[PDB]
Amino acid sequence: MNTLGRFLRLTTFGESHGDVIGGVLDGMPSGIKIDYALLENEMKRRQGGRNVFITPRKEDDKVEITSGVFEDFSTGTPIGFLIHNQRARSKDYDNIKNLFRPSHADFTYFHKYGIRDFRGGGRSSARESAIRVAAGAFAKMLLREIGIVCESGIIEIGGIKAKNYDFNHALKSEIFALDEEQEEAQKTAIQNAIKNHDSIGGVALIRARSIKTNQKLPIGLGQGLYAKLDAKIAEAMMGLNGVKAVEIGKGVESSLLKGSEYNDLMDQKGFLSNRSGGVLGGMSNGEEIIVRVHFKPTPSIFQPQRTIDINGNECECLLKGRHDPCIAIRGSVVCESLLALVLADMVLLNLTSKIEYLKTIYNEN
Amino acid sequence: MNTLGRFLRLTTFGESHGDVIGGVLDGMPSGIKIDYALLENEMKRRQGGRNVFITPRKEDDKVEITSGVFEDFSTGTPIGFLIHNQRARSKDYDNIKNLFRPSHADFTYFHKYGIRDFRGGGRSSARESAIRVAAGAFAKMLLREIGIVCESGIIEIGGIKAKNYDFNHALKSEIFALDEEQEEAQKTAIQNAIKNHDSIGGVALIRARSIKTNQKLPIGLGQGLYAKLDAKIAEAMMGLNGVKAVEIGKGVESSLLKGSEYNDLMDQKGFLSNRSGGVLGGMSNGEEIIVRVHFKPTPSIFQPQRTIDINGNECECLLKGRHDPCIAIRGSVVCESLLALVLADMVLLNLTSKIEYLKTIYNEN
Amino acid sequence: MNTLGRFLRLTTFGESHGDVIGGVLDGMPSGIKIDYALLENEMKRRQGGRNVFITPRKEDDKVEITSGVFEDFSTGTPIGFLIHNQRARSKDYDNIKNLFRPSHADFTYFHKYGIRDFRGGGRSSARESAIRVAAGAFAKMLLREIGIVCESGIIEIGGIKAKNYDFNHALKSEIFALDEEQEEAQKTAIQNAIKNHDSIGGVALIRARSIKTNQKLPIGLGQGLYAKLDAKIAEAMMGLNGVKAVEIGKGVESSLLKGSEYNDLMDQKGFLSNRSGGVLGGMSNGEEIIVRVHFKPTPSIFQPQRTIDINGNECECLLKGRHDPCIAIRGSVVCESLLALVLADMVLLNLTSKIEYLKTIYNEN
Amino acid sequence: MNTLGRFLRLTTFGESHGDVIGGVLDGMPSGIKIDYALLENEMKRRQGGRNVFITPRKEDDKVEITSGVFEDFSTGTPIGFLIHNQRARSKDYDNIKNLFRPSHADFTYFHKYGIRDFRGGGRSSARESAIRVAAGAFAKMLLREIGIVCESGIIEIGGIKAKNYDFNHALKSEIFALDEEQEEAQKTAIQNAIKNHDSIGGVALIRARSIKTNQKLPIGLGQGLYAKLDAKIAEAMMGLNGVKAVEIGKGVESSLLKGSEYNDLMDQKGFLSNRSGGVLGGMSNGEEIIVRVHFKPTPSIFQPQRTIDINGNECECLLKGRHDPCIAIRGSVVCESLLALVLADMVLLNLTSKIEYLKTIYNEN
Ligand SMILES: Cc1cc2nc3c(=O)[nH]c(=O)nc-3n(C[C@H](O)[C@H](O)[C@H](O)COP(=O)(O)O)c2cc1C
Ligand SMILES: Cc1cc2nc3c(=O)[nH]c(=O)nc-3n(C[C@H](O)[C@H](O)[C@H](O)COP(=O)(O)O)c2cc1C
Ligand SMILES: Cc1cc2nc3c(=O)[nH]c(=O)nc-3n(C[C@H](O)[C@H](O)[C@H](O)COP(=O)(O)O)c2cc1C
Ligand SMILES: Cc1cc2nc3c(=O)[nH]c(=O)nc-3n(C[C@H](O)[C@H](O)[C@H](O)COP(=O)(O)O)c2cc1C
Repeated sequence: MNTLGRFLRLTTFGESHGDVIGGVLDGMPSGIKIDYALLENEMKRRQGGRNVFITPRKEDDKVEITSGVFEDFSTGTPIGFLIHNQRARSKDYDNIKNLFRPSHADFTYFHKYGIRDFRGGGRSSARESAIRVAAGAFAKMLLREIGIVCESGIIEIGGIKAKNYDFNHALKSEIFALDEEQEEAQKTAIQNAIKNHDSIGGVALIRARSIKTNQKLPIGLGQGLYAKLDAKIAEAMMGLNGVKAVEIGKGVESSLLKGSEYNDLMDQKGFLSNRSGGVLGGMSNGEEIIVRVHFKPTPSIFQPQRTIDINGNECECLLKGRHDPCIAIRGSVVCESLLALVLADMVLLNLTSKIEYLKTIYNEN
Repeated sequence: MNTLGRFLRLTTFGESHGDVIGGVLDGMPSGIKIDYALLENEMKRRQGGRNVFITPRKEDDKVEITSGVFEDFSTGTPIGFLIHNQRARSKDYDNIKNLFRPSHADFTYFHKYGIRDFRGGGRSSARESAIRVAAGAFAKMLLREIGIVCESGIIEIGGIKAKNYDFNHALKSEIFALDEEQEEAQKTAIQNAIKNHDSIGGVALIRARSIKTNQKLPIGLGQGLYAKLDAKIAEAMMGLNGVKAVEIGKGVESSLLKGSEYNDLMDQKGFLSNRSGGVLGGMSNGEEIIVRVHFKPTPSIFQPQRTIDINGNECECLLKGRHDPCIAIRGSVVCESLLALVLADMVLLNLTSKIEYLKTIYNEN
Repeated sequence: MNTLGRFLRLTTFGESHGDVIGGVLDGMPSGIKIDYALLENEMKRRQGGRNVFITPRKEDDKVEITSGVFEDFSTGTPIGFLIHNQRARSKDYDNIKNLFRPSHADFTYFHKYGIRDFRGGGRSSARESAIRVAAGAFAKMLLREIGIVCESGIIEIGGIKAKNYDFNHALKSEIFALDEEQEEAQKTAIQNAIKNHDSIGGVALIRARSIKTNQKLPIGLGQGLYAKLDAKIAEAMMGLNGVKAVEIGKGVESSLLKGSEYNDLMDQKGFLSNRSGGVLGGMSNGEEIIVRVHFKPTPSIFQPQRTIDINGNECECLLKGRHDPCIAIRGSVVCESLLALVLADMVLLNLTSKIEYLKTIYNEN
Repeated sequence: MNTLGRFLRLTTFGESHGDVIGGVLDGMPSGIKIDYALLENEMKRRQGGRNVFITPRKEDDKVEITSGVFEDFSTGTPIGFLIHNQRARSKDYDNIKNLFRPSHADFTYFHKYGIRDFRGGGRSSARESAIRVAAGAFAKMLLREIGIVCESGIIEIGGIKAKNYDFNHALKSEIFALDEEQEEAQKTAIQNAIKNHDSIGGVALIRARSIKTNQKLPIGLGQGLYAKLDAKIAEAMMGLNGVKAVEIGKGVESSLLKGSEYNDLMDQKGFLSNRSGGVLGGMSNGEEIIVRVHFKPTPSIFQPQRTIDINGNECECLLKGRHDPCIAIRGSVVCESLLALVLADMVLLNLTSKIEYLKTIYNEN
């Protein structure tokens, strides 16, 4: 299944080893101003966005919109887009690429499809993230039209947890750290990983909120029993390579509380304590949507790992070269994009809820 | 969305306060013997978790299969079923019917649809769970045809964690406890909650394994990038009311490991470890599928509560009659049913993976 | 696939030979008053309502709504319903339940699923049509809210065609004849069929229009390239048992015209002609939607027919008893219901087309 | 909706005015040899059958496969492809491009999305058709693996009907004529159209048949009640620009016949006739699948037509230059491609029909 979403549907060209990757976003309402600045910046953030960098022009990826846009506005038809990349021949980063690399999908792909494909280029992921982030930017454009914003950051790296949260600080942080007081410790954990040719796990925090201060998000986003808002958020997040757990609000701490301790209350607007994480009974309750995504440490490490080959014979896996020491960092940005895509889809699906909605659109126009 | 699944599709009649709830399971291959005993037992286990400790009643819900079955075998057409329940004459065990109880979707439903609905009967959920378990039994029947089995149990209640897991023991446990050494402490936690008219959270462990002792599950279950096995398991589980987090394999503990520690190595025939939880790259890798589901404490408890009504005014929540002290217990069984439904859907979808599959079915027959 | 529709989704219990058939319609907006009189009348019309009848009460099938309705208004959740058919004794009408009846689904079901299972009792159709007409009544309630009405009638029987169309006259006609001038000839063809223990084909005309005189239907109903309005109308109609052809507007006669003769010109108020049949570019153009559905003659006829049994041996098929001499008559009503369902689905899907629809509903209502 | 299909899913970039169009075919089983010659010839045929042509690798066409293929074999992942066109310097044909061309989608797109975009390049048409024909080539590759072939030809042009059908002859005919004895007269109709700056309609005949030694197609293709084979063929064909009617088998002639005249009898050797057109009860019965598609005359004609502009001001539409005099000709090839896509999808969906299928792939593995 290469499509994400129900009304707002993102479909991808899938995994490939070519110089061009593509995707198409179907379901965008017409009349949405295309924010090229946003699209470009999203693509920049996807690349870790550290301290020093060169003009992305002659550097990396560029998003080419092939359809769905006219004079800088969405037309309402499918928005197709391509992303070109790859330059300069590499080395190897792997000897006989005929074995199953630990924690990689090589093993499952081989058995499900039987074809000995697999090649370099950051393998499975990486490419897809580009498509997801590009698509996420359009979803963000849609959400802004109704005052909704999505943000994220890193709350934990190698077990070093953030105590306070500053999303603005995460933005200009080399590791998107939300706690400047824990940032250095987190960075040191990363440096040690690179030093020992290893990798560490991390936890990303994603949030959705109304742009207006103390203004609540729409109440009721989520569709029926099998398309609940938290269920779809979990689906998108868990579907991200490297993700092994997803929490909503209080999450795993919820199982440790008593009703008297937990149990939220109301008044006339939106709840106070956000233990629900913005989702109650499968639907948005108006509070900020809080999501925690747990990433396992990066699979590829410059160390000798025992494994087997396509024939089944025991062999050694030694992946030379530099590798991402913590995928949670780049993963946080992708999770942010996915939340935008899910939320935008729900905003559109919700338009069908009350007959008054139909009357206002059809009988008053 | 009242349908779960892609090929094996479960559709529900949705929330209903009448005497009958219906559902239909579409996509069952023909020729599967209908295990009435299994279905009956599953429905029995569903109740286990409230007023049914060693000597559980049975004078409840009767399942009527209205189609899709002929001579005790699936015909290949939709299996429609009706579940008849309820009895006696409602007295108390509740309060006003013009208020959205504390931490209830009743609030969200009003904003989404704007209708003064709702009543008693455990608000809902419990009803849909009957549909899920019934459908789950059929899914289990299909899975058995290819040697797959799904099991579950309680690994944690009120922060009291199980150390060793015995699914055999959980079956005959009043609280489905997987660890007999921690069972008494877990029960006491519930006892105190009941005595205090409170409630506590819990964690269910669900797993799938190949029936044949020392056998592997099919490798490659999971579809494309947007219908990965872990993503779909997460979608189903998080969609259960009360669930705030879902873990696969090492789960939330994965973000605290290093690559050298996490990576599952391979020997001669199989992986040396299963931190992946049976899912690698979004596809089953043959090892046991491990899922952890976290339930927050039950909202409605005898203890007086507060929140809001339908007009954002004031009201009382003195809900007479006892209330479920731990939804995780009955929730574990539903999670087991959902895993069966997801896996069975995936088993059907995987038949399309290799051309040799089509040739075998069309040309070698 | 037991579900019809994208958002307004009708799911059926499928084929069965029990005393109860069910279905569920999801996607209905909340706040729609349930017109019970309309529902009852639709069920009455489905029976081909001919000369002389009695109170539909104790006579035949009655629709039981089990969910989705509160205080005579849709709740926005799934509307599940059950229909009860025969009960008091029976008669005969059968033969050798081991052979494939010519022009019946017997052969294909046998090969696709294998399981024999084939008796009498209207085999299929009759039941499913009931589910479609009941569901269609709800769709008609939705359409009425935005001023749209669907109607139908018989324009041909045995090649005897109508010249003028009077839908009011069709409602009171024993054969739903649209042209009273050809009605007697059409009725005679039917009488000859009965006399000769044979059947005859027919053609139904289905139309959708605005209830307010000459006002245009919404323009733009239909979705993207692969869910066009004429495409979905064709899918729904051709899917009806006995249908061999579907035409939109000028239909088959379109291929006989020159561009100058076919092209519908326009003036400020709208189109000057409607050869397009209300659908242009796969979307409603505001004019009346015109559909023609061609039915093959009824399969069951009381005449010896050469066929084979499940063992492959030649045998005689002789279906004793009376049979529907012209399925197009009852079919016309089902087609009317199907058009209502497709259009209502399209009315809901169209809500996401323009950003101003979202802004109006979220930033202002 | 920019996706066609349930499992073998074709998603398109949608309408665009750029020099690049794209699509992705998801669901292809792995291990299918990519027939580049087939793909290339298919792209050739979609442009017509002129006796005088220029060698490929130039002018147009050329499908760039970006993913889903490895060493000329399908990988089982999505097959994304791109099609390029347009260069420098052209003819002309353009004047006041802000009005609604009669019989074109201009009017509905404007009302549905409110954005004017209808530019040149034939508006699109050929654009989408290139995506469908390309995708159809892959579908044909799949189908060939189990002995299924799809063929097509023109049976009527401007009212001139073919009496005999020779598909081999259609392949080499300039207008894909199935009856060489009527071809000259059919060409004359087109000639007269061009001369008069007009256009004419036509009818395409599409057929699917088995090349297997039993000469029979698989029996049982088609899914449940709402995804029947004839329903999906009708959906695909009617969704094609210019199509106003679709017939299966005896089609519109079916309604003029009596049951005794229509019913397809059987004997030891199988069906004695095929008025059903190879689809019975919504499923393939093994006989050849017969489809007739009726096209309205080409919308664009070099003649004065009264219409209005996007603002409502009445004006004259005069489309200068030459135009396709009969879109039915190129349309026939697209119809062939669409039948292949639908059949291939059905071939995959049918794999879940019998439990014996699952057992053979999972237990005998
Ligand atoms: C008496 C009672 C029984 C419940 N039964 C179940 C159950 O069997 N399974 C489950 O997952 N949740 C169950 N719930 C949870 C409700 O479906 C619902 O989640 C809750 O009332 C609202 O809290 P939440 O929407 O924040 O989860 C139950 C709750 C109560 C109060
Ligand atoms: C060098 C390298 C780069 C990676 N890039 C990303 C990335 O950008 N985003 C992401 O979410 N995961 C990324 N991953 C994670 C892998 O896609 C994933 O861990 C692996 O293929 C399968 O993990 P799973 O079995 O848990 O699904 C990367 C892994 C490696 C080794
Ligand atoms: C006695 C009789 C009654 C029928 N009733 C209906 C009906 O009410 N509506 C309908 O659309 N088809 C009706 N049919 C049509 C059959 O369901 C259908 O022809 C058959 O199962 C499959 O043929 P098909 O390939 O044309 O669908 C009826 C057929 C017979 C023989
Ligand atoms: C110059 C011209 C070329 C066309 N080319 C094709 C073609 O190659 N294949 C096709 O199926 N339709 C083709 N069409 C049909 C149009 O896409 C279509 O008839 C019309 O613009 C939209 O109205 P309709 O979709 O309701 O028929 C063509 C039309 C014109 C005017």
